[PDB]
Amino acid sequence: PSHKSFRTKQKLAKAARQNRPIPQWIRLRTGNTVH
Amino acid sequence: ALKTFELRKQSQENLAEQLQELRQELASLRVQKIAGGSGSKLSKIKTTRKDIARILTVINESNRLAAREAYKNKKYIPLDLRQKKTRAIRRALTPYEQSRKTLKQIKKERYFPLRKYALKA
Amino acid sequence: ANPRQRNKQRSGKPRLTRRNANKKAKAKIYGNFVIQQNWDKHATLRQNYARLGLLATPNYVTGGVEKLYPDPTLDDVLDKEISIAPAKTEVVRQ
Amino acid sequence: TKTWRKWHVKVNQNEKRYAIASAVAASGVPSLLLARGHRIEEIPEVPLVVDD
Amino acid sequence: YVKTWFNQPGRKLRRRQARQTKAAKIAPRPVEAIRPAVKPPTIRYNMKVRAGRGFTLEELKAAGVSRRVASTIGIPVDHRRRNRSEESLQRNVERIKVYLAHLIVFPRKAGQPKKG
Amino acid sequence: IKNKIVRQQQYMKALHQKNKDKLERRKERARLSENIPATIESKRV
Amino acid sequence: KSHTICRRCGKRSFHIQKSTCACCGYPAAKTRSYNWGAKAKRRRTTGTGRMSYLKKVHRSFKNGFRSGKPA
Amino acid sequence: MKFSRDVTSSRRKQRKAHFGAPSSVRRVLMSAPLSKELREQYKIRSLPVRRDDQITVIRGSNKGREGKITSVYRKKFLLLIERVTREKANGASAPVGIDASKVVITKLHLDKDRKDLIVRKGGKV
RNA sequence: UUGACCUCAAAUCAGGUAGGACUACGCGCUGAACAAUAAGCGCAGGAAAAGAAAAUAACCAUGAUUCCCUCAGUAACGGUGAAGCGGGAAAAGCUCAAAUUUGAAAUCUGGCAACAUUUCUUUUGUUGUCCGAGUUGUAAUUUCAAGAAGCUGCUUUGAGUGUAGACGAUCGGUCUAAGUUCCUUGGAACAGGACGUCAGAGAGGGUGAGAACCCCGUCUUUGGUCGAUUGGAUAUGCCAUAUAAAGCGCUUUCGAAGAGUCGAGUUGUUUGCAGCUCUAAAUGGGUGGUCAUCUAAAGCUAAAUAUUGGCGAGAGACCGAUAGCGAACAAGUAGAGUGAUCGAAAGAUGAAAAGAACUUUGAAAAGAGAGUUAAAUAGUACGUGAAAUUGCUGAAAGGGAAGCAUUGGAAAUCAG
RNA sequence: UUUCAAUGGCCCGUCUUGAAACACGGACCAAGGAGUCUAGCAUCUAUGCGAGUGUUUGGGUGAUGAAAACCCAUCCGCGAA
RNA sequence: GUUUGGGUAUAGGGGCGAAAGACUAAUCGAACCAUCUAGUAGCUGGUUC
RNA sequence: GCAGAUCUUGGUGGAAGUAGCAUUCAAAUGAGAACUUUGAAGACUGAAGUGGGGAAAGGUUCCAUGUGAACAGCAGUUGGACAUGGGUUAGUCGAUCCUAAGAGAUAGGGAAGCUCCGUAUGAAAGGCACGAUUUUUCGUGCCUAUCGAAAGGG
RNA sequence: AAAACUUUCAGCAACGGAUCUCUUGGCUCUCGCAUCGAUGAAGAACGCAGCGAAAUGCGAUACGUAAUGUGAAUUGCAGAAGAAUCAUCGAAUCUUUGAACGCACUGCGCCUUUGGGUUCUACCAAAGGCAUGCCUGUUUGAGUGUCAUU
Ligand SMILES: [Zn+2]
Repeated sequence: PSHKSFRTKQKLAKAARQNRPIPQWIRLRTGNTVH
Repeated sequence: ALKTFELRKQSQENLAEQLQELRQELASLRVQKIAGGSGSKLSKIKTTRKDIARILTVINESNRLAAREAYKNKKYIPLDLRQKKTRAIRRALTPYEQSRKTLKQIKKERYFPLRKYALKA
Repeated sequence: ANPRQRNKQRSGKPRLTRRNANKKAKAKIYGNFVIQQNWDKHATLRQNYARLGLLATPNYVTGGVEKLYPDPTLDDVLDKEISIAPAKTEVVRQ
Repeated sequence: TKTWRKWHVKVNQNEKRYAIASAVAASGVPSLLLARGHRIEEIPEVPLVVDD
Repeated sequence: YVKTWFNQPGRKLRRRQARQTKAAKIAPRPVEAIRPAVKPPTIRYNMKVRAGRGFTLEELKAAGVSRRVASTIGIPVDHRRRNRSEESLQRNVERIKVYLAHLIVFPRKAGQPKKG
Repeated sequence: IKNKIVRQQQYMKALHQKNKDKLERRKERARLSENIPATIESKRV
Repeated sequence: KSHTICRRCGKRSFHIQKSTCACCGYPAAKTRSYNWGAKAKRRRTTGTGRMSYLKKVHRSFKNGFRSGKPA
Repeated sequence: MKFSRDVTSSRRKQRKAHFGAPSSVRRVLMSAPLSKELREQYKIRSLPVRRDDQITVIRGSNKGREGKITSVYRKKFLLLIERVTREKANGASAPVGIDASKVVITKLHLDKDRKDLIVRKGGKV
């Protein structure tokens, strides 16, 4: 909805930003994983 | 950067003006990062952050040593200045009162303590 | 395999390793100085007591003892006074 | 599998002493040492006894 | 429920080290206290002699040891046992007397105030 | 990446990123005298 | 929606009408737990989070919880 | 044979400890022998490798090469020695890492700490 | 009027303290269907609980508790199922109530003040002073094993505070023998051969292939050295409120001992315990067999014992990626369900990324030459690469099944 | 080895019945997958000892792995009426 | 040709009995979850050179 | 030690390329145009919209740029896809405040207990003024929870 | 009766992921030790790196600060030069929550002190406080509770 608590805005933003491509240089430092 | 020993060789208001100066410098460097900066400036950000931490550390320890000096030899001192081992250890009987004995038991160990001896084969 | 053990397996903080266990290490002698100076740390306490001239126990022993070599009427006694006991070894004499 | 499987075996102390006596006597037989796999082809004597 | 015994050799060693730890502390005196000689209570075992708990008050008095100093020099006291025959008395009185003859008691440092 | 599915996924993203950028420069560019395929014969001692 | 986010455990198991979490029993002082729920216990027990303070205590024990500064 | 209950002979534990070692521990792990001349001069058989040390590769395809250590790559247990490189396809040079045990230190980068370390290990300077 | 006291309130009063979590082991409570079980509820500790006989026994007696073995599948009870004795492990004992200090509340919290002390400016006290608590009873003294009070003449004695050195314990840094000589194979020697060296070290691991001698280690070490913090003794200094306090031994003097508890009746649970009604005694009461034994209705207590958890350590005739934990890897993760809950699949390029520059074709993905490598029959759709199955080429067969067996022929191919 | 010729050759397991046939299982391959451990009793065989027999509750002891091996005080089990 | 949104309260089997009360239930009719449980098999299917 | 357990897990077949799933013209862009874009023509909903808004609900799904891996019972130059950035501004609009039916802590009382009943209940249930200051120790007088409405009140 | 098609055999290539070897994992046994929380735990949420999504670490001092040890790194790139994504660890920091504590669950209060401003009886900010039960003491009370007071 619209009348959303501010914690929800942080909660929604973090959940969405988890779906983000893992950087190329990240792989170059041995190993980094998903999920 | 900032060395901790020469930081500790200064006064509190001098440490405050240094902290204010460093916070300004950090703010300018983060402005440079959004406007497009060089690796030197981006590397200077971390050093400034650690330098702020060192100044804050020195200020806080000087403040707390003053509190420890003020409360030295007082029956009651602030909770953050008291020991923090565990909750259970703080509730335990002290070695003094854990060793308190009745006069009856004091007389027994005074007159009939465990003796030193040996048995010949 | 526990959640609390998987917690520090995936952690970067090192395990609080302590190195204290060395079996066969017998407790060192404090207490008597004369006994300490004549105690050989390898031997057992029964071997040490017998070598020093002392009795480890004043009662019977509850088992076979080691054999390393081929070994070669109230009133009268209630009133008698046992004439001390000889000191076999030097440590007992000391 | 259970940990209370029988791991240790009882042997009469007399049979153990029998087998140890038989093992020592076999050690004094040069032909059994060779079949065992020992390179004792130049040993001066069996049983081999050295000074103290 | 099945009770296993894989800690049997471990329990054996741990008890040996406890004797060693005890001897490490009380170094010259024996690791065990002296026990009395008692006769088991039944018609099947009364011909034997086994170790009792402690020496009776009558046994200690005949042996000259006060009940207060007995515990100090390692002589246990059994306030519950009594001597119904003089054979039990003589058996354990001489046990105490032999123990005393083989005993070396080390002196103690005492407090001595300057005045009377 | 010790996780085989993740290291594969990052490689495929890396491969697509590399191939896309290689032809980003290739189309921008579009030399023959200088850039010539080096062979074993050309590398013979 | 019959459940919302619980303030204590952060899971979407807080029943709006009963005003009670089906997971941890919030707002009861004690946490909901059951011995028939062995897998449920291991999902939220000690070690599933940070244990920031317990790691400090375990690390401080060896030296006897000493305080002060080195010489 | 090892007789201490404080040391483990387990392969699983030894390989975990080796590849889980922090940099301060890998610093000891990355040790090289001292040359014959340095050995009779300092009375020390081996030392940890340190940057700018002068070494000679003893084993491998680069057996015989010499140069200074331009980097000790502790996180991979590798020594990058100057001029010991590999030519990639595009013409760039990728330095070839050598295990610290496969080189020999011909000249040391002496400091006050290294001299203190040398005399500490029953040595002379 | 004034003031004592009792009872009961209030304060963001001074200072404390409780909760929740973990929960393997431990103690209570509750408790089924098919077991002093599971589930539920309460409360602990490093152990818990139990514990110094209202105990056994019937003996020549034993002597707190706990635990192990035995008793013993015995007695009993009608399949259930002990205990005493015996053998061992460990051992340690005790404190109150009931007494007039009565020639002296001798007792204690707190405030304030100094002074010390410290795992510690964080801890812990001491001394003084003041207000309170307390006579509706705080100390000393006594606990039945006794004991008090007198008497006696022997034997006794610190709840101090330093220093020194020794002996232990804990923590942290530090110290450590010998090939990388020769030849062969290989991308690499750690392989084979030769000549040697060390070993109180020939465990294990690492390093480009099986390394005692290259490296970390290992042995020495059942120790050196450096600190740090402690423990119980020893020697010694100072202090010591002893006009004191004890043990033993004597008696022409005394000796208190726990109640809605025991018990009886009756109703539940399994003699013990709970409810209910009734309700004691003083050589009394309990328990066993006139006798023996014990002394309830108050309290504490180390060790031997337990320990799927916690902090660590060492192992294994264990499993080897469909196994072993659900999870060797992003594993209680992704994902599913309104929810309680449910819950996977997924390890291996190479010694090194040297991960394929460059040219060409294509819009691109890719292809082809090329290149790296010991190897691309190692190209990340990456070790090895089975079968099912599929395409291709070769050979042959085929009129409504096919497989198979036997005997030979032909073709191909082997010993030869 | 493939193929041809002549000759022979009913689909395997399971279940039911005197017996079949039914009926049930079977698309194919790989990997996994079912008389195990333990307590008691009994028989037989072997081994040790023998009117005796049984070390491993426990103790002793074990420097080289010490959970091993080695030693055995008092009991107790069974037997000998 | 009076419905409804949001918020809400809450009694909930059966016969017996004039009622009251009981006599067993219930959490109503049930559902789902997890444990007990590896409940109860004279049976079915399979059981490896 | 497997051929079978309507066996377990994974892989793969025949069935089978089978069952099946109101626009037209020119132009532009593009490697590529039955499906994109523009213009023309022809049609469809016809104010009860295929219209324009909000609540609840979703959570970035809005916009711009790029790409055409996976989606697309077809495809795309394409999607609510992927990637990169941007975007929500209030003294007056809502919430915030009030109360509703009800819930609910407190007082008390049950209950072996997790907890239950109880909401002005036999609760000491909290205020205001006065005064040359009153034996510089305060007298006199008066009156007597919270939650629950983004649709109610303001 | 040639081809196609079907089948068989062999070769090659696919498909698949068995086998073999391995293994920072699991499982089992034994041994040592005893340490959560109102001085805010376990758990939850949100944040923090020059370039970071998970995991790890940490908490606005935010992949760490102090101190001590070691002695020259980190490493994917850039950049920097008592270094360190090092070790130890006795000093600190430690957001919002949670037994969770002013009251509620976007918020709404009260008390004390201090400060700011281009505006000072206004507004704003900061810091420190305000849960419940119980104990000891303190202070202030109440009672037609028990009394005393020539
Ligand atoms: Zn919750």
